[PDB]
Amino acid sequence: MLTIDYNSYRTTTPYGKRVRFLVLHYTALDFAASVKALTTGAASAHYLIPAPHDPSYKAAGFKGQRIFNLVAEEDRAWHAGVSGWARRDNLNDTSIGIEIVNLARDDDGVFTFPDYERSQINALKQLAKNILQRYPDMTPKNVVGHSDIAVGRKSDPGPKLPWKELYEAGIGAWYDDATRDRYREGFERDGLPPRADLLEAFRLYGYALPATVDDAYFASLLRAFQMHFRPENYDGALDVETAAILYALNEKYPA
Amino acid sequence: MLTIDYNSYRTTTPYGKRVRFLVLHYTALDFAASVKALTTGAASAHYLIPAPHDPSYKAAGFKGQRIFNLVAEEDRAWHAGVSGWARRDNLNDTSIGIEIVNLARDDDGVFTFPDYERSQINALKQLAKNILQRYPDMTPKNVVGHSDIAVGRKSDPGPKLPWKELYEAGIGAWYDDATRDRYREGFERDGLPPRADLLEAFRLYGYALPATVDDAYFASLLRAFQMHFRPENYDGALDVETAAILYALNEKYPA
Amino acid sequence: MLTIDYNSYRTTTPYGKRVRFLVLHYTALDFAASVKALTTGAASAHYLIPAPHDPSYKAAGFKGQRIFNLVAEEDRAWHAGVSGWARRDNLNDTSIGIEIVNLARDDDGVFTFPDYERSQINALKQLAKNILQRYPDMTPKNVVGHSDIAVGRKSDPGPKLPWKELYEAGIGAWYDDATRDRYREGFERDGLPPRADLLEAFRLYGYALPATVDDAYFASLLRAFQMHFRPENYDGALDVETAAILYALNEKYPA
Amino acid sequence: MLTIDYNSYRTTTPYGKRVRFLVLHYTALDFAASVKALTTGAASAHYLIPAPHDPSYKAAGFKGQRIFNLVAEEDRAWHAGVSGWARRDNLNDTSIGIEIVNLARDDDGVFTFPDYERSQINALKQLAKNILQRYPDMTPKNVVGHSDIAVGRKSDPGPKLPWKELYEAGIGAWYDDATRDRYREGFERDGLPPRADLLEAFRLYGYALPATVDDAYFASLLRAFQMHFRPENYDGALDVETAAILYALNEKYPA
Amino acid sequence: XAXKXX
Amino acid sequence: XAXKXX
Amino acid sequence: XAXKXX
Amino acid sequence: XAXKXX
Repeated sequence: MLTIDYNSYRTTTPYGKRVRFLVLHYTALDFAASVKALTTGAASAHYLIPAPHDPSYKAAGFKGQRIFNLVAEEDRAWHAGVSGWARRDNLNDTSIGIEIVNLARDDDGVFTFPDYERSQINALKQLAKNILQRYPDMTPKNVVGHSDIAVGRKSDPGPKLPWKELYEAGIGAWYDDATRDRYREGFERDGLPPRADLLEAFRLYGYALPATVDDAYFASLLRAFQMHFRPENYDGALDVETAAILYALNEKYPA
Repeated sequence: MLTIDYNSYRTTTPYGKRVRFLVLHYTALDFAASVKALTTGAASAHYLIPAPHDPSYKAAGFKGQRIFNLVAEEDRAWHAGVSGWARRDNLNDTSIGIEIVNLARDDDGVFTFPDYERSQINALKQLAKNILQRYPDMTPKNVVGHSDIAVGRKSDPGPKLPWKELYEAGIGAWYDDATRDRYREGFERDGLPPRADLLEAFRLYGYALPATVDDAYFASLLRAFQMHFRPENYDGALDVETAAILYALNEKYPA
Repeated sequence: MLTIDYNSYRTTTPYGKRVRFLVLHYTALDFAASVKALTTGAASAHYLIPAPHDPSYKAAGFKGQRIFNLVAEEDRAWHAGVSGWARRDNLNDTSIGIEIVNLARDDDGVFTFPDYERSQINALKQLAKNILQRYPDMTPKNVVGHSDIAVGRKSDPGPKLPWKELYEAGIGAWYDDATRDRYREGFERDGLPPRADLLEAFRLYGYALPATVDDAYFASLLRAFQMHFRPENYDGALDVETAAILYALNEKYPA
Repeated sequence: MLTIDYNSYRTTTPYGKRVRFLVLHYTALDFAASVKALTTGAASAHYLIPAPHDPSYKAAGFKGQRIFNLVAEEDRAWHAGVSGWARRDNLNDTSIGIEIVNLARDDDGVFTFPDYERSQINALKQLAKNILQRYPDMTPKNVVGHSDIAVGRKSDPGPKLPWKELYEAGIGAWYDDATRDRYREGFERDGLPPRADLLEAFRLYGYALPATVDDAYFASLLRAFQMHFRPENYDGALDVETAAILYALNEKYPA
Repeated sequence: XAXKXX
Repeated sequence: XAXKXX
Repeated sequence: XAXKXX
Repeated sequence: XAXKXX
């Protein structure tokens, strides 16, 4: 019987890391429920970020902030679900998933979005920063919300997710203010693109879209895009600033 | 601080490994040319199985049969390019690729496939057992050829690959001779199924098909399929032998 | 902030795998107790091999043979303890540990050693064979019993461990019968070495020894060595066959 | 079959990672010579931090500051050779090694250590945070230099390494200025402790000492220690400044 | 949250 | 063979 | 069985 | 640096 030769030849240039995405989620469950589910239920994530002011967290023997690793990074966690981004579509295969405990109340039929604790946001920063350093093909647009990859289906991590702050720490994509203002006035003067051209621009950014786009769907798209990039209003209504941000984003990250 | 807790909870039920496919190739080039490629060129493979009698392998200093790991399995090789199988679509992300040295000819319009060495196969056999035992979602239909995943675009590993032999060593999918026979007889008696009924049946096995299949495609489909499961004749024409096997396969290995 | 370059330069020749040992243990506990302990208690192993005829195994929802992975292979399981072999001494750092459920009754003050189930031994074979193929510096003498690395302290996996059978499947070291017979008659004629030279021979094989060797200790050494290599008598008494096997072993594996 | 169950049970409490040390080196050679070495020669390192102004780095095509991974962390580099620290003894098995390019001179009998670049340090800083956050048993005394683990045999990373600077970035061990001062004063007042009392205190910090320490050794000990914790003067002679720190250290970071 | 098998 | 992806 | 920390 | 082991 043979053994493998790991020393004669190593591929240098033509290889890659499997993981190229980083999905962000919230639990909607307190720590105890949260931890049990992602451990035995029907979903998991690689990393779990708890809220320190959570009676179930303290009850567990915890007090300060932690970062839990549940599923190895090399392994595949069941977080993303049926999803799409760049030109990929089973994002579970190909992403690390971070989950943060946050008591986002359910759709019957209106959403409640609690703030994140300051400690949690700091954790997230250092964790994402650590991940981003070791996965080269994981580029600014490839850090995404679940709402971004499962449009219509999911609403996490919600509009209380400080995306812009993260960017300033080197995490994820954000637009230059000047560029937004240019697209703002260009559309204020020339009018918005028709829905068709807009979609292409959305798909160009990273959104996995259908062929047939419903009014309802377009609205969910706008809404999902808003929560990430213009959180101060996530109507799903197409307005000038929202398009401007999108177009400003495409200009900045031509990919 | 802050450091990651790898110990307080581990996911058990709801997770997996990233890799669920094994893909076989022929190099089509001697040792020297193939190693130089896969280490530094525009493609790679996790594993390389040399032919012990190829003069450039001897002239490199090796005597016996080896197995070279070029890219570790946690990493992603560029071995499969644009592909598709069992509803996934970019198989470098989700597979391990194995490459064997073998001088096929391709660019005449007319193909020639030389036989593999016995030592090459024993290596290929024990290497593939080793991997399958470590990736639970690598079910038998998931040991596939480059031809099967990139139909009409590639011809490796070729019709000289002893697929049934591997099947007997617990590697990959193959029919019961009795179940094929029952389909064989029934197909002669009642005729073949509609075209739409057969394309659907190819899908179920794993073949990634467009919405509409022209007759050019159908050929490539039938042909690439026959190189694997009916090597004796891969003209690429609809057949009873052929259909009887496709059905015997996806009866034995259904959803 | 930077990212790492994994593509410009890869070390080929001067590197290694961390793991170079494979320790074999028994549980002394039925499946249920066994699994709970190595999962939450104060010890663990990488792999767990159950006995299928164990009411606690069936009670768990199992019937046929399995191989459980508890601790990743890249991670460090707490199995070996305070130990020594080759010229290393915290073998936990540097080995994979396999644990097999076996009801070895305790020392108050006499040992009871149950047979292993035929199914278990087969598992072990295929598992060890898989490991040995991926860790090049893990050579025949580096597959060991806990009794071999923690001499005096531990008695697992016991003399019902079919070491010779394993060897014939390519696992671990064993002596040629002819060589044993030569050392048998050479000592029958020239007399055994003095205890001092014997020790050197033991240390030469792999045994981490003290400076000061007690009568009691030498006995434990003999006993531990016996259980692995002459299971038909593990007195701890120095006899000709035992030395002959040792010396026959050193001759075969000059390392 | 038989395939490994990676899902039924995972160890939680009783396990760890193999790696628990980080080791720093200087290359002592330009880029070209150092990369050629560590990839193909008789030693390697997991990570390589180039000097952006070394002409052979420019002449290779790189402009800015990089970090090269040569050996993945799951694998074992040959960076530390025969060594010892905190009761372990062969630190390639249990460490990640980092190598920085820096032209020290050694073979005159008389040593010269050039300063590192600022970009080299920021890399070294963020690379070492990244690692420490992922290996829980890499406590602060476990970020060490090659000098500290192979005393009297090696001089890297040298006295130009900004150890305290890293300490402020949460990398490695360093004293409170107040706790040193309390020892400083007490040592002047009451005299220094016995020789045997000081060797013991060096052990407690982690230094791997023989049973008997000659005065040659003691020098190498004191000197290699001072290159790390009292860079300003590493003549290698017993001192009050010196002792006061050794005690301040192992008061702050005891068992 | 949520939400894929094996 | 061949032949990156995406 | 047995039996080391962290 | 330097400098295998064992």
